[PDB]
Amino acid sequence: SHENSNSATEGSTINYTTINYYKDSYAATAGKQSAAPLKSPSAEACGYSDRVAQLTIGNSTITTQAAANIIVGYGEWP
Amino acid sequence: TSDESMIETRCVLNSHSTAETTLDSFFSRAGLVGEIDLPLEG
Repeated sequence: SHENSNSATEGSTINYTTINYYKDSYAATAGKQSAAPLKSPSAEACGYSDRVAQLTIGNSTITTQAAANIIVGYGEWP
Repeated sequence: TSDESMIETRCVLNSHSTAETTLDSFFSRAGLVGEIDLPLEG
């Protein structure tokens, strides 16, 4: 309440316990932090088998093996 | 394949009657099946 919430980790899902003697949160210490997207997850691994059952996008259809050997980039659907 | 697995589709209200493709529509039309000649000298 006495400091600006203006560090580079504001809005993130992790609470950082820190030490700050200044008005700005970015002046504080690095502190503590109070399947896998990077492993090229598949559509089965991402839980997106409903959107990959038959890949028809627009007026175009590709016929390919689905789900298991189909990769969603960084575990994130567009 | 019902247009869904190939392209993205909108909703179309198909008020298109199939009554003209029935046998009672395709076949109930009189056609020439016989011609009989009754000439004078033939």
